[PDB]
Amino acid sequence: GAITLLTLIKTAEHWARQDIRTIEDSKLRALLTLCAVMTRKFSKSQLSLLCETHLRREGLGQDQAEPVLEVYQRLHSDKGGSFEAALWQQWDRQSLIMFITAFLNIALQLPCESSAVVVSGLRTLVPQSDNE
Amino acid sequence: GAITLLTLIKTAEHWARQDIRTIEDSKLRALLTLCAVMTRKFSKSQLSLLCETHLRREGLGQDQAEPVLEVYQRLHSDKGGSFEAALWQQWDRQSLIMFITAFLNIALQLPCESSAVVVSGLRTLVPQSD
Repeated sequence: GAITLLTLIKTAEHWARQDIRTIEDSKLRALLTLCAVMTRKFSKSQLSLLCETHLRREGLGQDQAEPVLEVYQRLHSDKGGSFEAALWQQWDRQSLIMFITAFLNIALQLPCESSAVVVSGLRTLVPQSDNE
Repeated sequence: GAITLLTLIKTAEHWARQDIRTIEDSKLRALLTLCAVMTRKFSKSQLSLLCETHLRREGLGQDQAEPVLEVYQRLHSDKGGSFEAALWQQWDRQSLIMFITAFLNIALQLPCESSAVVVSGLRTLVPQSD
């Protein structure tokens, strides 16, 4: 079946709940692609909030702000898989695993568009949910 | 609360099924924003397929390929709402309504990424469905 937007979301939600510490290299490489693709489903103006949420979840200090943010920025602007393939080659397994698990567990809760889009009418379109 | 990726999907799915022909201007303007935002959830390499699927659903001939593709390309590359606002100003209500309804009814069925991503391992991650 087609890899639709919804299929991506369902894939991210499944893997956010897995312990991927010993997953085979082929699957970990594919999860890096999933994180790259999903980062590009955020508008560029949300990347700073992605980074700050990532830092807070992982208990990182402001020391790690610039590095984490550059990773999200360079995934967002990547072309031809260039930066993605460099991260695979240049990061150790543990860092990649921790970054992937953090991202997948925050990516589905954070707003994916910024305020200029959200506050100018789009919220009047959002349909009713449970409980609610 | 947050306008997450899933919330965007649920909003598109809801409005794809509505008859929007007499919706108030404020909602039609917001649906145009939704279409622009959602176009940017496709990779640039999928825009040609979005255009061709649009043409087939609407019964348009190959004449309208270039204009439909330019619309998708210029929404995809838009900054600061510039092209989006020009579409609102320069298109008649009927054309906008038809384009919005066509897009929302094809966007949730088409692949959002191209082959270089899909065929090199991502498919092995997709979880089981009903």
